[PDB]
Amino acid sequence: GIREKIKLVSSAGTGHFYTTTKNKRTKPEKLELKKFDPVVRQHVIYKEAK
Amino acid sequence: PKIKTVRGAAKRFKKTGKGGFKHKHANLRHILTKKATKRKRHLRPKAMVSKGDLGLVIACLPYA
Amino acid sequence: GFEGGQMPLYRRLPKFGFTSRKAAITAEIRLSDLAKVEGGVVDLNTLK
Amino acid sequence: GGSTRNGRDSEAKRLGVKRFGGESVLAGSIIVRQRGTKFHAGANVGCGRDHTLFAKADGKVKFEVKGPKNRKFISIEAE
RNA sequence: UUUUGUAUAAUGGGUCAGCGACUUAUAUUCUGUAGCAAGGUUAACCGAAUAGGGGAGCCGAAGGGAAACCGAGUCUUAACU
RNA sequence: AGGACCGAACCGACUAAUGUUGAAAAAUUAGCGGAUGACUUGUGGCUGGGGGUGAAAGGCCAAUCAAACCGGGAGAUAGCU
RNA sequence: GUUUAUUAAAAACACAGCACUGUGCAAACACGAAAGUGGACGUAUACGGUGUGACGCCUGCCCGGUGCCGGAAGGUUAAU
RNA sequence: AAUUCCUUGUCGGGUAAGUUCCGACCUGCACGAAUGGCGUAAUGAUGGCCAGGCUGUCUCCACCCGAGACUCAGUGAAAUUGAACUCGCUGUGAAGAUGCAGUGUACCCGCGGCAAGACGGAAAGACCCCGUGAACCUUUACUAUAGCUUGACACUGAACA
RNA sequence: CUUUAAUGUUUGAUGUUCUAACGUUGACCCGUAAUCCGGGUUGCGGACAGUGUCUGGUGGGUAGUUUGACUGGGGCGGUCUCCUCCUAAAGAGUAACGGAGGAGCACGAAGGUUGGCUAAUCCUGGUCGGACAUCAGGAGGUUAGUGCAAUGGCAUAAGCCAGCUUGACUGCGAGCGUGACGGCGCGAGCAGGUGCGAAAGCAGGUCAUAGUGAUCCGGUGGUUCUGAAUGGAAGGGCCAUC
Repeated sequence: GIREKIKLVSSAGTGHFYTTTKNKRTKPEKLELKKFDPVVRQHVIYKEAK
Repeated sequence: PKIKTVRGAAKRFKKTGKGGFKHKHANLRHILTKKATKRKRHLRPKAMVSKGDLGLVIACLPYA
Repeated sequence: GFEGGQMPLYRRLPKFGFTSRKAAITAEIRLSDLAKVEGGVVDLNTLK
Repeated sequence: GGSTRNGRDSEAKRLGVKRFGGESVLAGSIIVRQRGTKFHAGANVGCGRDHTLFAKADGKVKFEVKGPKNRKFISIEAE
């Protein structure tokens, strides 16, 4: 949507990534979240756009 | 003259030992950013052609 | 393959798009054959 | 207009009636909310987030009067 | 001949004679019958028989797998459940 | 002197009439309009079928026409009578 | 004066004329890819295209659209 | 009004009455000045109206004449034809029934003349709608293309800035 | 190397000159007491024009082709997918242009969890003062709420909130409800890596149901699965997402 998508990279050095629709139009402070990495099986931060 | 093989079907099906046909299943090639995890896991299992349509597939692959 | 709408029979399934290219030249020989060892030793030369 | 559309099916399914099952599973109903009319009580179990009861047992269904919070429930048969 | 329907305000026939439409080549699938059977079968040609020669090809006896590859096993796969 | 007056031939085809398996595949009669004129016309030649020729009507082109006639693709194709 | 020959002869069509416009002659232009021919063996008082239609008295507003002519710098922009 | 829906508007002229006509009024659903705007000599086998004339158009037709018709002797078709020993009325009804149900009338058969019909004849209706049929008309729908036009290159190069 | 100049020298832009390609529908000469033609003599135009290949525009002048289905008959209107109640017969599907209304997007939070918590509406009373309006007390109650229309669970709250958490999981699966199929919808339970918690247990996103659908070519990164005589690499598939 007009809220756009953000693509964040794994803090495990993997090429596999995470993508979400997180809206900034009311809440603009950056998304920087932990998720399960399916290539190393760890719980890591996904950070920094593109 | 002799009957032909449907080339657009031979690219999509593989024969089995018991004379049936395998296919990789559909609906897994588009919009995976909208298709649910559980839905993608129900489309990922590999399958064979069913008895109601199989009689038409052997008529498209007569020499397989 | 025509069913009336619904896309004809085969075009519903995605292609495999890739083949062995050796599945028609691999060859099988049964263990009950070649019992005289082609006069000495069974090799691609003596099979040829 | 003139009334429009009126949608298809509105599917809703009912299995928890008489001595149902007896092989490996006994069932309730598909009615979008279920907690006491065709539900489990005591040691019986078979329902999650989807509100369709499917209890994994060779026991047939049994009907009996009342249970916790005065709701009806359904029970299992011994043989 | 059309129809759920017809005394029919339905098409439509003057009649007798001679004509007038679903077939099997190349393939193929199943059923029947017969020759053979983990084997079954020669195409063209030669041709002497509407039979005898001629075994390039064809089908079938093992599967599992995108495939590499393995095989009475094998893909999934951490896979060892 | 006349795309002038009137009026047969001749040509036109405005009105009336007969005809309709006709005498005629629109012809024959009377009135009417024109009648050296942008008139009327004999013989030849030139132009043709998605092509001709039109003071135009998408009119007419050897009885056939908003694609004639003849021979082929071709027993075209027709979820249709 | 012309016309749907065979249901329309007219208010439509045609016209001296009137207007708008093309054309310097190997004219413009046509049919043909061309071969030629016609325009024309004429030459801007000549020829081509189109509209308008005796004459008299007159004839307001509009360059947003669609086509043309001129201005020629610059923009979008091909082969290279 | 060769233009105006309600609307057969209004008044003057007019007719026995005028949704006629002419003129006036502007009281013209978007008449309007080069397709002009409006008059207008001449032309009209010319629409809308009037008068004057003249009549078988009419009141309403009467008689007279030929040639058909009629009748006869000869020549001799076509559309059509399942079959016919098919007459009223009332009622059923693919509903608009000769033939069915109820109930009348008619000894039997020709000819002149005539249309009430047989949903008469007359070319597999012509409107409408339907076919994943076709042809044409249009255009800033798509896609080409005859023609016109731009640059570059080569045929076609020596000299100058 | 910079400033300079000249020499040799490849190739563009623009303008100028010459003559020799090309031109002559310029003159006159001959075949030929010819109209077309060919070549010459002789001038003039002149590397343009012409002719071709590539190329940008312009081109209904001409030509090929498309432009749906529903409807107590069309048009006008309303309809085509998904989704909900009543009508709809106490098993179960269910007609009608019957009675009536929505979706086509959002949410790191309303997601995971241990614990803690519990309305609406009506009434009484208000203040410096009200265009709207405070926090209590009285009545009352699966009448509030759940991201969103609609209905029903609901305090064990699935309603909101504090702490942490991000499972908005990876490989699977007793399998199962639905449909002719495509397709959708649900899942016991196993294991990988973990989160809340005393722990069990729950978490496979949200209370349940709409927010999007195939095959194809293609985007992106990964890949000894493949790769075409041998070795790469282009190409193919697989995995992950767009």
